[PDB]
Amino acid sequence: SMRPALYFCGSIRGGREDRTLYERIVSRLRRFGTVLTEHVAAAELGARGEEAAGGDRLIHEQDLEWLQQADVVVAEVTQPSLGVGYELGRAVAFNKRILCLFRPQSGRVLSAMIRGAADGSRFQVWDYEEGEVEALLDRYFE
Amino acid sequence: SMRPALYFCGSIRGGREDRTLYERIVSRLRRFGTVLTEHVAAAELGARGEEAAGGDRLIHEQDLEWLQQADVVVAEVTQPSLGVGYELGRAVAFNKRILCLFRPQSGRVLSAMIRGAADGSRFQVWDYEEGEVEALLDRYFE
Ligand SMILES: Nc1ncnc2c(CN3C[C@H](COP(=O)(O)O)[C@@H](O)C3)c[nH]c12
Ligand SMILES: Nc1ncnc2c(CN3C[C@H](COP(=O)(O)O)[C@@H](O)C3)c[nH]c12
Repeated sequence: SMRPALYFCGSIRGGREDRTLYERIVSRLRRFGTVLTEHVAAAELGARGEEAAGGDRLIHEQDLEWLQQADVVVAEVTQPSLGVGYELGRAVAFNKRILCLFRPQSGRVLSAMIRGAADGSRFQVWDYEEGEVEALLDRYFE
Repeated sequence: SMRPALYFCGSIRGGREDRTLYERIVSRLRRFGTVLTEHVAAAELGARGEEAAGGDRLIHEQDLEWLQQADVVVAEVTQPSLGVGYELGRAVAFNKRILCLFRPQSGRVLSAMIRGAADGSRFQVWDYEEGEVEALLDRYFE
């Protein structure tokens, strides 16, 4: 590809509390590649609306196509989410380069299944504070 | 094996709101096989305590051994959880028999990545109300 393919994960039906931060992360990711999930992140129809359209199977299948295309999977894992975890599980089995970003100031303890999936190279989990997200992404993609 | 191996998924670090229901589900699952995750579900040390022991990598690796042994993976997916989603993602890639149980009375809309993973046979997602969980499990394992 002429540009790296990037897949961004962040809670949607798990809760939209961090939606604005995800947009900030995706904006910085665009400096480093094409973000395949960019335009379906907002879920403008609402969860009930998407369910009512009967589109969840297409959401699963299309997102799994993008996940396999991805050169890097980037996940913000502060807000617990079934879909984010599922994307990470599929991505590990696809042997993907994976970066998870977690905010300790949330007061949560991150899932042991995500923290313990890390090997410090191909699956990396970084703690961070919100103000330094651009600097960390620059470091990861340099 | 002389008994089926069962792997039960339910939120822990995502939140313990449904812990009592999980115990009820696991008690009924014991009628149908060995529940490999039974005795580590309570997390008595606490999330901070387990993290402080440095045990998250062992939690990941040991649970992945049980997940591959499992004849059936049963997940209660009402409470959003990274670990539950991750277990389901790994289980799909292992081509596991999977049953997810979701309570619409939660007022949540279930993750499209879980609802849309279903194919109605090997990956099944059932809506239910809490009082009928034993009857549904009897039906699934009959
Ligand atoms: N408009 C939309 N509606 C539902 N799902 C998606 C997705 C797929 N994944 C879900 C995951 C959060 O998972 P969850 O929804 O369980 O919190 C995110 O990383 C992206 C993209 N756009 C979507
Ligand atoms: N004592 C313990 N501490 C941490 N993890 C585990 C597990 C492994 N999975 C995690 C998943 C919830 O995931 P999450 O913690 O992200 O909500 C559950 O289905 C079981 C068993 N015992 C544990």
